[PDB]
Amino acid sequence: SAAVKEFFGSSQLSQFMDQNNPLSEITHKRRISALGPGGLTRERAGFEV
Amino acid sequence: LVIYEREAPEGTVKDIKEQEVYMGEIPLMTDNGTFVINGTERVIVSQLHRSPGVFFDSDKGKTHSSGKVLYNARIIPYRGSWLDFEFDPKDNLFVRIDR
DNA sequence: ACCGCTGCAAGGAATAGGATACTTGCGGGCTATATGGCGGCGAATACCC
RNA sequence: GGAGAGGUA
DNA sequence: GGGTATTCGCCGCGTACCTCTCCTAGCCCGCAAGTATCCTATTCCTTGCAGCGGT
Repeated sequence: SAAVKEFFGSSQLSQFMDQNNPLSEITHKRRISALGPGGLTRERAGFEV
Repeated sequence: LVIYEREAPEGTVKDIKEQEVYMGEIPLMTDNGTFVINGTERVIVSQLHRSPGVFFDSDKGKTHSSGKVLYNARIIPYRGSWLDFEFDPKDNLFVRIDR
């Protein structure tokens, strides 16, 4: 329970859903992030990426 | 749970017992595609991470100041310890494990 | 002035009913193993004289 | 008070 | 020893503001609640001893 709940509730890829439109929801559910566990850090990523 | 018999050869059953053990609570997904965690429905975005396999990468001559490239080959598993092979400027061959 | 009698307790078979020892899940109270960043630079070895 | 995420110039 | 090359490890990477969420893990011991059990009565029967009229 801890191992799943901690991921779902507080991770870098389970984020609060801005909901001030239909469009915001649709375009937020299709997002394709590159950060998170196993990805590349925000502030030390080169330019070629 | 299954219990063998010690004196009997490997493979035998003295008695076997089972029951329906509870474990965990997996959140479910609403119809739209948004989970509800604590009255604060959230969404999980997809990730774009580099795939497991093998990559023969190289550095574009940014070491040794000699203009000599240095090819390297990495094996990236899905879960475990990585593996790297590299070429020293002296044309050696060096393994490297988990950096 | 002796005795067999009646009668009055002590221990067996059938039902209802509370007390009370026993069992259990908790709630708060406490203690104690990573792998996508370069660049500069200076110190610390390596090296082959 | 500290972390994580998103946003504006 | 000594001049030199190569490697290792430390230091550094913009300002101001707004919104949201979440903040240690595990054992343990008292303790409330709920229960199965044990002792408590009633009705029938057949004994064993002490009074007791009677002569």
